[PDB]
Amino acid sequence: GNPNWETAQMIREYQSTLEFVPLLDGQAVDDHQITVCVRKRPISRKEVNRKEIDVISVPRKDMLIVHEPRSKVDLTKFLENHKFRFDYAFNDTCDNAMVYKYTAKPLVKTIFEGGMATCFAYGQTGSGKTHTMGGEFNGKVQDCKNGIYAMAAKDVFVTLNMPRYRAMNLVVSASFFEIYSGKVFDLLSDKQKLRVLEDGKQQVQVVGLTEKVVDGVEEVLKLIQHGNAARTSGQTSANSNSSRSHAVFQIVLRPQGSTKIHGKFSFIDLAGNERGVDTSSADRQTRMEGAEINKSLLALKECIRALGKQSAHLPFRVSKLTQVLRDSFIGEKSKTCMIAMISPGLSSCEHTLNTLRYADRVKELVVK
Amino acid sequence: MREIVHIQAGQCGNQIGAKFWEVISDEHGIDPTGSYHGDSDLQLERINVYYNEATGNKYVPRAILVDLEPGTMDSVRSGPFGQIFRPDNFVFGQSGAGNNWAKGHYTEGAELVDSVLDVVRKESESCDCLQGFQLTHSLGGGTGSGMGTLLISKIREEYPDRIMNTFSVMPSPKVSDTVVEPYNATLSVHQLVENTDETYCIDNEALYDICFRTLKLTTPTYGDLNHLVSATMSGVTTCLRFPGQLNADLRKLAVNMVPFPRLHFFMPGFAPLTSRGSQQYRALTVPELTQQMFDSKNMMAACDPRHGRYLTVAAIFRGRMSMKEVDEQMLNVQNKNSSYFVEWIPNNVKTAVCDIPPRGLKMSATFIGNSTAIQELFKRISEQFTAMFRRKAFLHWYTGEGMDEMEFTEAESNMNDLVSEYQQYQDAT
Amino acid sequence: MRECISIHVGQAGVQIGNACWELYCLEHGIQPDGQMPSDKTIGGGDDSFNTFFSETGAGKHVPRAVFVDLEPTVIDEVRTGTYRQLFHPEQLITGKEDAANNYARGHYTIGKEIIDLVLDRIRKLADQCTGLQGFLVFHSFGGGTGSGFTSLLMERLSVDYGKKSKLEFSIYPAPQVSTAVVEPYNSILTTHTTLEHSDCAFMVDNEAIYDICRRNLDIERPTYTNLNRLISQIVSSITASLRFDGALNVDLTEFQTNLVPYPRIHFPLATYAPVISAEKAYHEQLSVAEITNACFEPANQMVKCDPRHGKYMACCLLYRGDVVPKDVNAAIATIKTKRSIQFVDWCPTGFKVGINYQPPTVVPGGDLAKVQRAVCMLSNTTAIAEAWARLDHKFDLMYAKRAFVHWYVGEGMEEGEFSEAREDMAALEKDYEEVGVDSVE
Ligand SMILES: CC(=O)O[C@H]1C(=O)[C@@]2(C)[C@H]([C@H](OC(=O)c3ccccc3)[C@]3(O)C[C@H](OC(=O)[C@H](O)[C@@H](NC(=O)c4ccccc4)c4ccccc4)C(C)=C1C3(C)C)[C@]1(OC(C)=O)CO[C@@H]1C[C@@H]2O
Ligand SMILES: Nc1nc2c(ncn2[C@@H]2O[C@H](COP(=O)(O)OP(=O)(O)OP(=O)(O)O)[C@@H](O)[C@H]2O)c(=O)[nH]1
Ligand SMILES: Nc1nc2c(ncn2[C@@H]2O[C@H](COP(=O)(O)OP(=O)(O)O)[C@@H](O)[C@H]2O)c(=O)[nH]1
Ligand SMILES: [Mg+2]
Repeated sequence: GNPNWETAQMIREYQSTLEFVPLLDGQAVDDHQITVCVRKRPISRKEVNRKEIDVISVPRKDMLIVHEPRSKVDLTKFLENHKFRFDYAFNDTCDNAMVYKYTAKPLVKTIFEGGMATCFAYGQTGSGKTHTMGGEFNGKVQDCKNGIYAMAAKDVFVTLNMPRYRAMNLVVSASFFEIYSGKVFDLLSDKQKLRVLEDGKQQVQVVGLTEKVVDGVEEVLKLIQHGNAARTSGQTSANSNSSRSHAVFQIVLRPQGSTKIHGKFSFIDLAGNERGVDTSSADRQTRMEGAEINKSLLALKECIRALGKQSAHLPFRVSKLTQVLRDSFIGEKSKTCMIAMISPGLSSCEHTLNTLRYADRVKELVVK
Repeated sequence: MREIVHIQAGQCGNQIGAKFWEVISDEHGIDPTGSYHGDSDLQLERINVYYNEATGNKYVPRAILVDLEPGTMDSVRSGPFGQIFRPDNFVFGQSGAGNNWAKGHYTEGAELVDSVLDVVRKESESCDCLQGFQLTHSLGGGTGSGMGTLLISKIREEYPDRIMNTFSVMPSPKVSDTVVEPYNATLSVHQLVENTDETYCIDNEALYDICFRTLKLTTPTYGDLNHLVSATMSGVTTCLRFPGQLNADLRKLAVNMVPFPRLHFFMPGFAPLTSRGSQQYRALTVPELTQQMFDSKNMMAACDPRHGRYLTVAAIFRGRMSMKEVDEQMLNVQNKNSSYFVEWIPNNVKTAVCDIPPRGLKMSATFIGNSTAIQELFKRISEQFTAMFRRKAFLHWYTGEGMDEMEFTEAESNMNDLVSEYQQYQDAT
Repeated sequence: MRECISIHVGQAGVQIGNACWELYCLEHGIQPDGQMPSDKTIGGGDDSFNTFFSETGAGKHVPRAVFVDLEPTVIDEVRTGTYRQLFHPEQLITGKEDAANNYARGHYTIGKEIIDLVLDRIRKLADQCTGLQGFLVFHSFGGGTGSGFTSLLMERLSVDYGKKSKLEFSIYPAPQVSTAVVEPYNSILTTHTTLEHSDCAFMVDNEAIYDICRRNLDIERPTYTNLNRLISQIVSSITASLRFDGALNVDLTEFQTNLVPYPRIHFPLATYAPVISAEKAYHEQLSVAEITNACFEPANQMVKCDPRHGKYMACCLLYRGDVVPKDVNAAIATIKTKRSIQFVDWCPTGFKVGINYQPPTVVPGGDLAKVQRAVCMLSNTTAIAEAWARLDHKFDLMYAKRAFVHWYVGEGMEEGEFSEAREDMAALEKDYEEVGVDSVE
């Protein structure tokens, strides 16, 4: 009946070939100084009304396999076995609570042990970033109740109210960024370009950063309503909007008599060129800002692989997105997380593999 | 066609620039009054590049002159080619920098950059399409180090997609014509890592060496050091102006020649350089130019090239040649020097062959090479810097003009990261 | 009447087009100002054949050629040279900047917005012709416009024309000598559309023609003028049966049927018989058995590629001049006897002979001279797979270090495009390992 059933026919035959041992909630967590998160979203309602073939097989908790309709040199169709190893390979049956095992994360425990940690959010349009960080799983108004940014706000604020940690007299401060083409702005005042300098004691500080000592859990989530006030930064496209700059929403752990900070905690919105670059648009401003996003994203891929594969020429000043976050990587008791959203559809199989090999540069060999 | 704007900052800048527009003029056959009286019709096709037209058959260079603080004004005006520059371009002020960086970038630069950029925009929109912004400045000095890198902070800001080449004369390990000089190099390389696509590291010692070890000149004056720099300055844009057999823009070089966006500090060479009357005991051939280009005593950056691995090099050949002797001489050097290059790059050298020689010569060349041996030009300054800065030696002439101590540690952190990203690839693996 | 549309792209494509159209004007009699004063003496014959030449009513002749390079410096030699008034004055220049040797400026940035002039000019040129079409594309791998802009020109001409034959004549990067350091990046990204759209890709090389210009022609210093004439002699005897009167003509559709077994192994590695000097134009018989045996030794392949380390699949001997069809079969049963000239099991037929009998002419100004016969053998061997593994190795050695790549992804192209072009060339090299190996029972 269906015209494309045959490609999917071999897919239904491959799912009995190997042993399905998927990921269930409640398993042990090892050290994993650099984690790589890859989440598959479930099948939406538009896709089954469009004849959509699921091509994202998740056989393990550290392995993910993607098939592709190809042909031999005798016009004979077969399936390519793209074999990837992640840490952290997630199913489409995973709810956000199973992701809360691994993204409402134990790095907030590392924040309270005198160390610092960060987290990333990479993906394509229509892949789950609208349900994770910048707006969450809620519907017509994507407010922070159901996803990561709300639940991580409960891991930061509420956990230090335990008396072992409450006796340390620790407070909460927030600060929002806007990383443009070599520009580090502030979301409190849009016309405030802050210079990136460094003190003699080897701490890269954004010069003149304004913070607010705020608040409980219900109000700290409403800070993004001021954060997304400027609609950064001037979108002119079809599916409005998609942020060209990057947002760094830092939450800082400090005591009251301080002048002493340890436990910086930051969230990154890695939003870039998901749609192809409109070069038919003769607007010169589009290419001048659409180019510097990709070279900033190449900076973040290159910087982490020199952190895993350690060396002594650690690339930092290729852009300014790495330069601002220079201190949070090179901490001794520091760790790093990175999330990748995945789109299930066959029509977006080319945009899916680009997102997968972007999260591949930690050199994980498929032992199988 | 593709058009270039030439900017001249620092008193070293226009002194090279006054000799620069004399090499360009005689290469196109153009008199002091701008009247074209050339030999052939082949050198009118790209007058558009450097010389925009005027009313009756006269040609004017697009030369902004930021550096004419009035001690240099009535020598460049009262010079050989003071009747060729457009007199509105002579942009300057009073009370020049004083070999001070903060009096180039913060105090007198801020009250002059508006008068420069009002002429930069009036020379951009008189053009079909720009790509080139040549800035002839020098480190170490005043205007050429603070105000020369104030404009690059502004011109790259208003033009984020232009090839920005700055032919930057650098300090020396022995020739110290400035006592404050390790401050004006640290504070200016901090600007020229972020804001240029390519920048050519030229020293005076390796220009003093060639005029004695090779050209055998008795008294090399300052004109005869600029006559060697300018023979490279008209050697990068040769394929722009003249037809060839394998052309190379200012961008086919600066896409090939640069691996990573911070590793763009070049050392330029030139060949044939030799000393004669009209009786010289040699033969200008393609293997004759090759050995001299790669020779360690014909660089200009005054570092030893055999101390490090060349990342990649570009040999912009001119004159009438044969491409087999070009592609095979560039092969045998790479095989005899397998440790002297980087192993993990397929072919290091690229070739660029134009078809018009210089006026007197039969053939020429230009060795533009990106090497890890330029780690020595940045380690020496960073040792001279932290010797002066540890005592806080000369800082009250800079913090008394608006700076802070936390910009000095920012500038030495950036130069020390270049040495880290040069020592890595100098090592083997 | 059958015809071709010769679309040169890049500087390599236009520089070859200086000499391909220099050769055609001398065979037919056309001066560099369109006229034909040669056949006016006889008073008959339409020898300015409509394969390559549109004819206007004033006696002038106009070629079928269009070329785009995104740089004025190359075409301003054509617009001021000897062939100024010959071509139509729409030789598409319009590039405000060169590509700068990348595929991303290129397929995306400045190749777009100039392609709108290109496709409409082909439609204004293709609709003047009744009968056979074939796009003779001329470019090089490794360059910026020869790799990038051709890749945009193929996916926009495989839609507006469909199933028309496309013979594209690419200059391939040599394994030992490369005139750019980013040429291994461009010649792996251009395969992703050469493999799909262009049905037949003639690869030649610069190092393997350097040795031919030194050993046989005995020229110690060969410039690019003397290399492009040898490609021009090859391109003439590829499209010679569309013009001249032969005893076995081979149409451009007859290449596709014969040379190409599978839809993705179309890379056939042209040759020639250029042992003219012309001091050695004497001292030597140059019979049919002599010039056919020139393809035996791997010192006359046009690609730096050793055919003895691989099978053949199908060959296409295309002759010129005074060839008698009897002498050919003596020079073929000989070749099927020699045991290092190795075939596969699954092609027992082997060869195909196209005997045109118009002799190849001599361009005045060197460097060869009037031989009485020639051959342009076209044979897709298995040996071209080792010519690619010495180029995937240059790609993979600087892909682990993430070199040169911020000028590719910072111009609109995604960084995921590189591994999509690696998974073709890994799998396309895997195809040549299966086809050469026979099946046992
Ligand atoms: C009889 C003869 O052949 O004389 C040559 C000559 O003897 C030599 C030594 C010349 C001579 O150059 C020098 O002595 C020199 C002086 C100061 C700075 C640099 C060089 C020459 O003066 C320089 C002059 O150069 C040119 O004509 C070029 O076009 C050159 N022009 C200028 O630099 C120039 C000078 C004055 C006024 C206007 C232009 C050039 C080079 C690159 C780009 C543009 C122009 C040449 C070939 C010669 C003499 C005349 C002796 C050499 O230099 C050049 C630049 O060609 C020095 O080594 C080369 C080799 C030459 O053979
Ligand atoms: N045979 C021959 N090869 C050439 C010629 N010109 C360039 N090449 C070769 O082509 C490759 C370089 O590509 P070019 O065609 O010069 O580049 P392009 O297409 O103009 O692209 P960009 O300059 O990068 O925009 C090298 O391998 C050269 O050796 C020529 O006239 N004849
Ligand atoms: N090559 C060359 N170097 C110069 C010239 N004039 C000054 N210098 C060098 O430039 C540096 C001094 O800077 P200078 O340009 O005079 O100072 P400024 O006017 O403050 O920019 C020293 O390294 C000098 O050796 C010149 O005409 N040619
Ligand atoms: Mg070109």
